[PDB]
Amino acid sequence: GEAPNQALLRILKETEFKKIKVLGSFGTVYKGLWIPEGEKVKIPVAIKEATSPKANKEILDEAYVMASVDNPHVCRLLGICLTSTVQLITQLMPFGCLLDYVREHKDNIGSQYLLNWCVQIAKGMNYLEDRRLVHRDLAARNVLVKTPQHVKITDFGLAKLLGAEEKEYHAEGGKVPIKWMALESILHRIYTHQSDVWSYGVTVWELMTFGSKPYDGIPASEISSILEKGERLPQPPICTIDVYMIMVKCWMIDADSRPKFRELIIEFSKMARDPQRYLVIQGDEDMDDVVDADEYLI
Amino acid sequence: GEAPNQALLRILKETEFKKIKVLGSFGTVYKGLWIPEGEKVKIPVAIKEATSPKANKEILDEAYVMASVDNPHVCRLLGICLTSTVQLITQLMPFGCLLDYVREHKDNIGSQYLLNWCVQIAKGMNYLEDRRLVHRDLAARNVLVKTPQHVKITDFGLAKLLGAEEKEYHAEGGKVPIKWMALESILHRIYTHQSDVWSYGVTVWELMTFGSKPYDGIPASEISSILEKGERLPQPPICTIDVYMIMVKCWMIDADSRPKFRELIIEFSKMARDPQRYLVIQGDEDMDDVVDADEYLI
Ligand SMILES: Nc1ncnc2c1ncn2[C@@H]1O[C@H](COP(=O)(O)OP(=O)(O)NP(=O)(O)O)[C@@H](O)[C@H]1O
Ligand SMILES: Nc1ncnc2c1ncn2[C@@H]1O[C@H](COP(=O)(O)OP(=O)(O)NP(=O)(O)O)[C@@H](O)[C@H]1O
Repeated sequence: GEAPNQALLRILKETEFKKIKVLGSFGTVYKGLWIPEGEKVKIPVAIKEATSPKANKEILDEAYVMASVDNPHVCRLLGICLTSTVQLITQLMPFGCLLDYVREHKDNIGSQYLLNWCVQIAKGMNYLEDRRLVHRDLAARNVLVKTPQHVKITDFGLAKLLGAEEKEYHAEGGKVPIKWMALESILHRIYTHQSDVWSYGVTVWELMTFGSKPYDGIPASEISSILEKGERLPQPPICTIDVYMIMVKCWMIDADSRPKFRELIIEFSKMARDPQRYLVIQGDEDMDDVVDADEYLI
Repeated sequence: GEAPNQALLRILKETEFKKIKVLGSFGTVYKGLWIPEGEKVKIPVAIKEATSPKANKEILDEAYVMASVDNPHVCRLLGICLTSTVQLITQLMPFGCLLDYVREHKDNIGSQYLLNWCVQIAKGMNYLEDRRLVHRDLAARNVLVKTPQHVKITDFGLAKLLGAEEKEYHAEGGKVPIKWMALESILHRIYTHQSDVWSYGVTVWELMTFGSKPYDGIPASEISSILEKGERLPQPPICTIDVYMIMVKCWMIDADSRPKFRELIIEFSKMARDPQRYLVIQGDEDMDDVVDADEYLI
């Protein structure tokens, strides 16, 4: 069939960590510290906390996905705590979602950064493709910032692990973010790693325009029509044709004609060696026991 | 028994790469470029080239090991070329072995670096332990420098993959580097991940003393005696007792009493957040298509 998922799901004791402040508000997210008992470490973590049998089902499914992945560019799940309300414990990503971050720092974001992020995101997604996993919701809002030099992919709430020989995923009805979806996805609810590539393309466009909304002001209703007309998102001001060309390819109607994440890594990597050649931006240039989750291993 | 090693051994065509200059001279090592055909990439690589049926056996065994590992802190094997003489193609590590590198740059090596290297090396070794692999030859001469901020473990010429339930490796006779070996290894040719920890300890000492030779001038003959006497390598000048304490533990006679690599990561990681507190050092502060192997994936 396929390989045995021997990932480990760690169950955390509530006494083991303390919420410190609120981060957001669905359920409710906190920043806090996890202190495994008897190890002298403190780990900055994000804690996500009515009780719907359906809602629990979803969060548990997400936990399942996150627990099955391990990559420097994908969010790491530390554990779950099974209190009346289930809590997801993940690594704390200090600078929040990348979409809010390019918006809030446009005047300090250089080409070196933009290209590095495009590279890391492709590495993340290429890893996911290796693990035969399709994200289905890749977008700037779904990439968190550990540091300005290190981003990771998140929000596995829609991800699907393709079965043994299943190569497309056929969803059957849902509330999906249409502006980041491939055309096959919109017309036939078919999802693929290549479908992901399309969203990667739109994601890159969000970064290149410092946070602009795709098809701003265009009802999702018609988005589908537009794409068939042969239309696409416009070339961002800072983008040399080289970069834009890559986006446009991520948006070919023939999915097999789009590039592979492993190719996206090489291309954006090359451009990252000489940033200024590919992106033209104005003026380019107690806690003694705190340990980052990236250094805390089982 | 255990999991199926589905790693991929890539066989490279000789036409596909060119040696550019000599790096060292056993057989002979070169720096060159690998250009997969039809991909527009050029990859800086190291090429290692009488023909002894025994010698081939060894290099092939090494290739086997290197092809089975994948970690940011372990050397990556790109492929082998089966010409009259077998050639190993690995990623080019520009700054050479770390032992030569701390020697050649003592006056520019700060605590931030030393501690980061101790961290990366522990991550490498912890990864190897996860892969049930025992290195048996960890030492500063066996760590290469990709950049001053990124080192990787190498030389798998002695490594052993422990069998299904085999937990010690019992070698049967060899030319082994005694000054980096655990006491059980010297007296009983027994090797363990914990045995590796001992060598990690000596390795760290080499870094902390900027390249000094362990037990300088003491015949390997007696090394064994000394250790039983309760003696060990001396505390390096720059080492706060905190750091030295860690080395000393890597050298406990009871192997299970030594720390685990995953613990070594946490400890040196913590110290890396405030370097100056743990190490006291004087004055602490064409090729358009070139792609680093770390960005070239299958
Ligand atoms: N690990 C984390 N570290 C720091 N911030 C996080 C982390 N996880 C989530 N956040 C932020 O917490 C807030 C809510 O996150 P999330 O659970 O994705 O809800 P959302 O995407 O903002 N809205 P919704 O999709 O309706 O639940 C957002 O600011 C997230 O970016
Ligand atoms: N991938 C590499 N990149 C750069 N330098 C390398 C690489 N691999 C090996 N070298 C260097 O090439 C020279 C020989 O390497 P190696 O094959 O380990 O022989 P050695 O350890 O120096 N001597 P020996 O153990 O007797 O073969 C040394 O300077 C190595 O550090």
